[PDB]
Amino acid sequence: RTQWPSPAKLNLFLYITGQRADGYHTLQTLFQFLDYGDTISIELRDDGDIRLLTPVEGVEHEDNLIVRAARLLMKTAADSGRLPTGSGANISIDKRLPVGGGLGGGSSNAATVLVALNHLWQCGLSMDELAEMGLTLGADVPVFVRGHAAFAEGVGEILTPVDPPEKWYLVAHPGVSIPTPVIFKDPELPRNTPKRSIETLLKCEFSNDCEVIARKRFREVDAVLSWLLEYAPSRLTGTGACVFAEFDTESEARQVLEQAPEWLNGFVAKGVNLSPLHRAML
Ligand SMILES: C[C@](O)(CO)[C@H](O)COP(=O)(O)OP(=O)(O)OC[C@H]1O[C@@H](n2ccc(N)nc2=O)[C@H](O)[C@@H]1O
Ligand SMILES: Nc1ncnc2c1ncn2[C@@H]1O[C@H](COP(=O)(O)OP(=O)(O)O)[C@@H](O)[C@H]1O
Ligand SMILES: [Mg+2]
Repeated sequence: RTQWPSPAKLNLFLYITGQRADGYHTLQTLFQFLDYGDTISIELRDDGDIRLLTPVEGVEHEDNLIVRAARLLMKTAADSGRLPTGSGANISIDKRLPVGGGLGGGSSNAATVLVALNHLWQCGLSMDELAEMGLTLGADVPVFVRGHAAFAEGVGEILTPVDPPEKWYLVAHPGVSIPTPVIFKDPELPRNTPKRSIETLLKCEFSNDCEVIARKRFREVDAVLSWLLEYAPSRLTGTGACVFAEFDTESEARQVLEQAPEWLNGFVAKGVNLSPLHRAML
């Protein structure tokens, strides 16, 4: 049996620059990982099956991104003779990231399964191939597949590795579930933010174009943001509902957490420019 990290990510900033006709939004964002997330364990099968043994709450087996990732890799490899006969796996996950919470846990789960099973089945697919397969599963899957903090354009797949400061974060989950489509279809969502350079973006104040909508429509996001902004710079990540505050040291971040009311649903973790997954792969 093998164990594989599946880390969370933050959008240190997130700007919506436009929208293409397929419905998706063009953006400029800065991904960083957290040294914190799910653990996925794999045991190879020889009967060619794929079984997710640990269900994820509210997700059907065949709807689970873990299974979809594994089956997508199995089909691609077999279509091109890269799948040893009988390849399969029993997969289990210890999920720490709230489902749909905003940290991209499902996105990260798919990436880890692609990278791990590519290694275990000895499919030999390249990073570009894996990341290309990941993109069909989710716009956030490629960053996790490629394993480094990155400036992202396109829908999230045009990735330029960068090395942001690995600050400490208090990550809080408001008590509400924000479906990603709700934010992205909101008429008031900024979709005209001017496309700028990484040097302009690295100097300008970091913000999240989705925040004004999240905080306005979901009072529990506004409550959590208001509490944290009294202590440190705080922003929405992804489309929410998750919110994080930035700190320079573990002690400060943990002191604010010790004070935080339970409805923050908070934890503290350090940013990591190298994905714990790719770190464990070395
Ligand atoms: C907002 C971010 O979290 C920033 O990292 C990502 O761009 C979202 O990507 P994601 O979590 O993988 O969500 P997906 O499963 O890929 O897409 C869900 C839906 O969100 C909307 N969506 C997502 C990404 C994007 N660049 N433009 C969009 O309009 C689409 O309606 C899509 O049907
Ligand atoms: N392994 C998984 N973990 C979490 N969610 C999953 C998984 N597989 C499928 N999903 C589904 O996809 C969504 C999870 O999105 P996720 O990336 O966790 O959201 P966010 O990016 O807001 O954190 C939910 O609709 C859930 O039903
Ligand atoms: Mg997502």
